[PDB]
Amino acid sequence: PRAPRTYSKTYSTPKRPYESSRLDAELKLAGEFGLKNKKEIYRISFQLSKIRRAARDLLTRDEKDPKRLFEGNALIRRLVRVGVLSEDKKKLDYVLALKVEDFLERRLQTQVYKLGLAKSVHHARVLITQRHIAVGKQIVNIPSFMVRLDSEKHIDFAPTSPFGGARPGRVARRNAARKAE
Amino acid sequence: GTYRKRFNEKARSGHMAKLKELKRIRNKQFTRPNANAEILSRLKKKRLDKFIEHQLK
Amino acid sequence: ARGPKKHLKRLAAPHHWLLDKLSGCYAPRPSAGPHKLRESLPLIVFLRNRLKYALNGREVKAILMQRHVKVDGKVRTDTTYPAGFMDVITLDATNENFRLVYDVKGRFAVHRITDEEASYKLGKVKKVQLGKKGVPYVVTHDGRTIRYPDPNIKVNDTVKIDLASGKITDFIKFDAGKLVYVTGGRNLGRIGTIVHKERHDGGFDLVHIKDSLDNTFVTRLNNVFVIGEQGKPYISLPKGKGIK
Amino acid sequence: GISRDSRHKRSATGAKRAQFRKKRKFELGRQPANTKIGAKRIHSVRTRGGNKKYRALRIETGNFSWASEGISKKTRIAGVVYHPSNNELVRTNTLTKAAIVQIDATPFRQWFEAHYGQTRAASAKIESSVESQFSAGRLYACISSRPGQSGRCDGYILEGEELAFYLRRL
RNA sequence: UAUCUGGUUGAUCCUGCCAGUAGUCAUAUGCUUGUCUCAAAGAUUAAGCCAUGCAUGUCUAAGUAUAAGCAAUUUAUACAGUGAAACUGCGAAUGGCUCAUUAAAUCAGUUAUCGUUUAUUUGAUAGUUCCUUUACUACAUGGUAUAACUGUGGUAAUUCUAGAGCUAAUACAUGCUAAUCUCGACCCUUUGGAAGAGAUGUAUUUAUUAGAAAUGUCUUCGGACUCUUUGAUGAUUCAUAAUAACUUUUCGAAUCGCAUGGCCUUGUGCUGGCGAUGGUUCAUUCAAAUUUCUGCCCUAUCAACUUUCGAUGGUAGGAUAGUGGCCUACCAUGGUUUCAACGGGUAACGGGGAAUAAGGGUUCGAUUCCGGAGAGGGAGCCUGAGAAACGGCUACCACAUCCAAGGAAGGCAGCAGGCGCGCAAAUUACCCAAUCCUAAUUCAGGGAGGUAGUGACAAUAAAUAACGAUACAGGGCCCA
RNA sequence: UUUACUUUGAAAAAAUUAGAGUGUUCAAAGCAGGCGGCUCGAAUAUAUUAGCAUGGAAUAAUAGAAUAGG
Ligand SMILES: [Mg+2]
Ligand SMILES: [Mg+2]
Ligand SMILES: [Mg+2]
Ligand SMILES: [Mg+2]
Ligand SMILES: [Mg+2]
Ligand SMILES: [Mg+2]
Ligand SMILES: [Mg+2]
Ligand SMILES: [Mg+2]
Ligand SMILES: [Mg+2]
Ligand SMILES: [Mg+2]
Ligand SMILES: [Mg+2]
Ligand SMILES: [Mg+2]
Ligand SMILES: [Mg+2]
Ligand SMILES: [Mg+2]
Ligand SMILES: [Mg+2]
Ligand SMILES: [Mg+2]
Ligand SMILES: [Mg+2]
Ligand SMILES: [Mg+2]
Ligand SMILES: [Mg+2]
Ligand SMILES: [Mg+2]
Ligand SMILES: [Mg+2]
Repeated sequence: PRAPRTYSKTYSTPKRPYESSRLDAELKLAGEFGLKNKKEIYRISFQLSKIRRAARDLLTRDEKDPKRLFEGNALIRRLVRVGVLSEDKKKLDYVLALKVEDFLERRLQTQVYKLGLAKSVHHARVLITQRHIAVGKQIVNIPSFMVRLDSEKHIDFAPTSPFGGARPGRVARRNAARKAE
Repeated sequence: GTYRKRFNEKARSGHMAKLKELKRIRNKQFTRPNANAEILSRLKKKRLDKFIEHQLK
Repeated sequence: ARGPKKHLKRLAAPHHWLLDKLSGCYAPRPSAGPHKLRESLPLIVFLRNRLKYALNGREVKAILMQRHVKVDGKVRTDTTYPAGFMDVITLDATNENFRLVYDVKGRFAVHRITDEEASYKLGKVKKVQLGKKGVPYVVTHDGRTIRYPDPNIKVNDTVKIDLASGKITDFIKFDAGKLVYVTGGRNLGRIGTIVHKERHDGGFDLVHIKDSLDNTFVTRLNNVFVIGEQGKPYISLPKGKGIK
Repeated sequence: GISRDSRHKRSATGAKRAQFRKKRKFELGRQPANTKIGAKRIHSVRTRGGNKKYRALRIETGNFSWASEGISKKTRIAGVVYHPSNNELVRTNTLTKAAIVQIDATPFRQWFEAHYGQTRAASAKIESSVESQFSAGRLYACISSRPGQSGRCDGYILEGEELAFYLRRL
């Protein structure tokens, strides 16, 4: 048969999901960033845990080690490119200081809310899922889209969107036709 | 696994013959045509033994 | 199995070919020929996955049986013909000549060459022996038997063969200071100069090689191919000159 | 039926090995060819690959070599006299390699006569016992071929220590 | 065994104890189930049993067409286009499935073949002049022959076949046709001529044999005068060569497509191009077989085992492709073991791997890749380079299909689909058109494979709403 | 002196794992090449034991016509 292809889980159940502390932290995070469920928070926590475990393992190794230098520089480059890690903090120690809230901030939904295209986080999610938002020339319908520093300045209404210069939606033209009739 | 019970021992009688042959040679220490031719229970018996001797007694 | 195998599955194919694991289930099994199965690049892979002139099979077949492809100056029509190291592939219609030489990564590289260089190849002398009627001959790494060789030619030497006539034009002896190419192992594709040949009777001989950067590495003798003297290769080298 | 496989045999420790697999063709054996003296009867055997083997069911003549003189002549076979492995083969006059056999002396005698012209003298001098054999009319020879393989009865006449040894054993 | 709750009395504290409280990830099972990407389908230790259908055939200009086949033509004078059937050649020994059996066996890593076979691919490789009956086919030999086909027939029945008549080969069996090289007297002094002394393939078998102070003279200043004379491996009776015979003994082209060039003394004279298919031997390549060392779960309430009927070794023979107690004959008495031999169990195919763990460790691994074995259970074989083959054959055991009872035909652990219960689960789907494989071959074939369909296997992303205005009421929330 | 032991180098298929790059609309994934010389690009790593080569002073065995005799 055809060769196997790899797949992996992007999240992990927390150790003790019934800690009240975890429940209230998740409540705050979901409310602030309009998250649909806890699987998203678990996904972000899993990614952050992997990153911080890698950074700890790097910080274990002696400074000037080839492996440390190379792969740590790669990690800093990726983190700054995603925008999570600021330009002035390009060190693994600040990587260990990272948080879920920053990755949530870099989500597209939060950015459509912040830039003023939407009046609320949930309105931003609606607009993104609804095919009204475009990064550059590409329409993105995924709230979990992680925007880069360069891509941040290109978020706008899509050319095909009624808000971006296209014709009015079905509701608008239906009401206009009924009014004319 | 050599001598496990099989689902249908009759259907593979030839295989069983080999197993008995292997069992014979393996345990021997403890004991001590041409087809392609042109033309072709105990407790009760002990119980009675005790009875009869008890009578003869 | 009750006989020779005729199928090669993609995961079991040589890694250096760079075959997609999801394109299919089988890979082109090299037919019998001059080179080893694992050390050969079948013409289908060359024409499709490397040169991109053909998109898929029967177009490779059609290219072949129009007689546009010549391997070592002879027309071949077998899709899985096992072209290998130092083989000359000529496409007259497009006016291209290629020599099959591994890059530093260890995979066969698409190296374009001139006609004058395409007129000849090099063969490592695998064997030297007298044939019937007291006729000496040399067997090279590509299975070429050349009768009546020069007496000075010994095993591990390299003979320059003219493709048109299949005769030895010159030869290079295996000695320290010679320019050498690695044709296997983890150092496969690197180029250097010989330093010492460690000899073990009844065992595999080991050779020390020093690159232009002065880095030294050791490799088994079966993995060694003389290509010239230091600073004067007899063939054109890929980009990077077998460094790193 | 005949197989050369080593799995059926006991291990060096004496353990009785179990049947690993069914019998294979590449490890086959064939019935012996008990060659005997008589009118030539040979049949071919198709063997592994495209090769062939010749089976001497019967043979009465063979090429024998006088090594001291460096000559070879074809000669009829009288009979088997001594075989080191089996006396039963001698009794049944079975022909195999190393068998000591009696051969007619006529061609070798006539060649000696033509070359040396004696019934020069120093060269014509030959060991005594073989001359006595010439007088008898039969010579002791050792078969050096394998009749069950090449289908031939070719060998060399005994001499020197060889002849003395086999004479003692006779 | 951490955290959380509760009980331990007349109550409240502080200890201690007890109960409940935890991610598992495997099996079964219940409910629900909109979208995108996607991916899998074992299990009664039952390797238990199967209706039906399919899964291996194959043709280029280039092996064989008077098909009474088709169509053509300048309307045919050996044929020529295309081509059913059959002969011939090749393949069917690949693939796919499963894990029955197997505990130094397989398997992993690592070695050897100076111990042997090898279709196919690739590269080389064979002028033997002559030798009386020449009473002579090589401008090309036979049925020592048949299919397909014509015609007559048997059987209830099958991929059953009998008699008679025909005819082909790259089928079968036979058999041929003035050369080259050593010296070279004599002339001649070179681009030299040659009176004449000489030499002559392979294949098989055995024996034998080989295989290891010229430091000068002259010369034109160059050069000449005499001598050398096998190679390889760490290692050989290696490679190779030579002599003498030997063989129911081979090979050394009686084959085909396209095209019609060059010489002339003008003859259907001589010569000549590009390819295909065959053939000896060697090397190479795809392989195969043995093989060196180390590494296997539980069991000592299995301590001695193997050797009568081969166990260890020696010699010889037989057989093998070949080494070898693989087998035979005779010889000795050997071989393993408390460093666990031998025996027994194993819901034991092994490995790359998977799960967990902080590290050591523990468990799983039929299952996408490598290798091994098998095709209901034993046994034996034809063919072919390659099989102990099973979608090849023969016998026996167990099942089981048809029958006119005389016989005939069987092997789904291949793709679908059933039975095994009276309780249950993917479609008897489409395509050889992407991958590669097979063939005479671009084209034909491929349930290998792919496409789609079908129980939420395992995974990814992600809808079920968003933004406002207006009106009314004073109570809402948290701790204790 | 030799061995054990230890250092490094070859070797240990691919797939899998870790790791580098890449806006598959994100992600699970797949993937190796771009501009007109540009000094651009998976840089790669990973395996207890057995076998091979190699640098070793300690440690543990192993050796001596060692400091012998006249
Ligand atoms: Mg739209
Ligand atoms: Mg197979
Ligand atoms: Mg060697
Ligand atoms: Mg016709
Ligand atoms: Mg046939
Ligand atoms: Mg056992
Ligand atoms: Mg073929
Ligand atoms: Mg007839
Ligand atoms: Mg015996
Ligand atoms: Mg089992
Ligand atoms: Mg397994
Ligand atoms: Mg089999
Ligand atoms: Mg069955
Ligand atoms: Mg065949
Ligand atoms: Mg069978
Ligand atoms: Mg079947
Ligand atoms: Mg089969
Ligand atoms: Mg099935
Ligand atoms: Mg399938
Ligand atoms: Mg059922
Ligand atoms: Mg042909």
